Amino acid sequence: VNGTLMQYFEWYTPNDGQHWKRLQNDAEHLSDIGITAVWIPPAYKGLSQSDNGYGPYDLYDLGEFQQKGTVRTKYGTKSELQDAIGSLHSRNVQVYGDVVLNHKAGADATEDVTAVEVNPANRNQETSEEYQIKAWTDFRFPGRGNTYSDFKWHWYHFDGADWDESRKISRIFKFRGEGKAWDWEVSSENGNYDYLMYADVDYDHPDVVAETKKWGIWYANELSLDGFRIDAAKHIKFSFLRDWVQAVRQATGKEMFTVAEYWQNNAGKLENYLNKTSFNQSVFDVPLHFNLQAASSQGGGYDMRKLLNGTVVSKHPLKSVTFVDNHDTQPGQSLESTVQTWFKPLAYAFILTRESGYPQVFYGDMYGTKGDSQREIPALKHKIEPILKARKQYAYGAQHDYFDHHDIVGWTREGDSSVANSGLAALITDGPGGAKRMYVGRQNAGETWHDITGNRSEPVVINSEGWGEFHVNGGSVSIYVQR
Ligand SMILES: [Ca+2]
Ligand SMILES: [Ca+2]
Ligand SMILES: [Ca+2]
Ligand SMILES: [Ca+2]
Ligand code: NA
Repeated sequence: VNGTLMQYFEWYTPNDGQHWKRLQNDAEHLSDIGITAVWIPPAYKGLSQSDNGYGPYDLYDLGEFQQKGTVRTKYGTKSELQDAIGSLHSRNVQVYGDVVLNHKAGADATEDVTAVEVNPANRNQETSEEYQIKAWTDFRFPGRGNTYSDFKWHWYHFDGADWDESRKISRIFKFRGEGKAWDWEVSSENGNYDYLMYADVDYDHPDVVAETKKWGIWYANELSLDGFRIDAAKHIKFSFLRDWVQAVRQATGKEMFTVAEYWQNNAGKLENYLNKTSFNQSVFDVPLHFNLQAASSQGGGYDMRKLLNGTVVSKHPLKSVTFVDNHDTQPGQSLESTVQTWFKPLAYAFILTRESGYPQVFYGDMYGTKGDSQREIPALKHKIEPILKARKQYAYGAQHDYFDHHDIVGWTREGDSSVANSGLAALITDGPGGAKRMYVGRQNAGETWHDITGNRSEPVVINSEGWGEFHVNGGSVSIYVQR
């Protein structure tokens, strides 16, 4: 069967402590619509109860120790999460855990440290003389004590920070110490983009490397994870991420599928990451997200023949995870760049019914976003589900592309003899509607095909040669399959 990933959270999921129970209760539904793997949000204790998990405090607290005034994380307790994972697994759905390793937040106390300021546009340049600051670098885990791991963190396990408690000023501070320097290789944006926020972990320190590997193995075994999603990958030493993945694979004996979030709209820099990690993990196709967004915002003016230009999926199809929107690009967020609603079904048709890439459905698109703007994403589950059924049951076999018009483009799938009644013909348009003659295979000659989306009510008959004339409404999508 075709695999399909689901990101199971949005930025505004409520802080009610019931997200793991929600996942548990949705397992049958997700397995029925064709989801084969779920990516869950960071499951460890953040700097406060309401943090989404991207300001992690203790990676070994999955919601069972009293720290930061709460036992549970925003999402629920550890046993609720283990029950949700058991429910997905008994329905043959895999679970990928979010991995947040670039920084630590919420230290228990400050320490005195010698530091220098660096230029924010070129972090290789020191712009001050050294002086003393008070940084939030002492991590002692008072509610956990030594359970699972007796490692304690100090200033010398980090490369820098962004706050001095002494003078109350925010700058990019590089710490002075034995062999201290920003890590390499990382993105060369801003000269060296090792530093992002909070306390930056030093992946040049050998005890840090060894402890983080040990934690990885622990995490995968404690939750029976099947894979990982790597946060902020362009800010972490590449050869460490390559080796960390390999050590978890070695120790568990599992495939451990892994996809890294390398956020940059540039195929060439994404290819460099693949090469530097030996092709041992996939990346999200950031350039394809931007092309889909562009088409959605030009009111019919985009040249649809160019949708695949500059994307990772056209170059390295087996190492790309395709997506429409996520918690970074939804309304009101940092990297806001939402695909407009009218084009969203066309974009899901594009990523779910084509043969290359591993596609991700976003929770925020299925169920709606609960942010406070006036342009939240509405619940589109009734428009997306017919497209998921087309992926599950009909998108198999040889593909033929028709990227030959500036508005109306399409593709077909001939079907596979081992998947009964498989085969489809898809058309999308960013402008007025119309028709296109396309080939679906001579083995489907004489059949009645119909639009599974319901956008068009008239069926189409495949001629004796295996060709059919398919239609599509203005600014819409049609997917024809065997009636
Ligand atoms: Ca370093
Ligand atoms: Ca870093
Ligand atoms: Ca157009
Ligand atoms: Ca057929
Ligand atoms: Na670092």
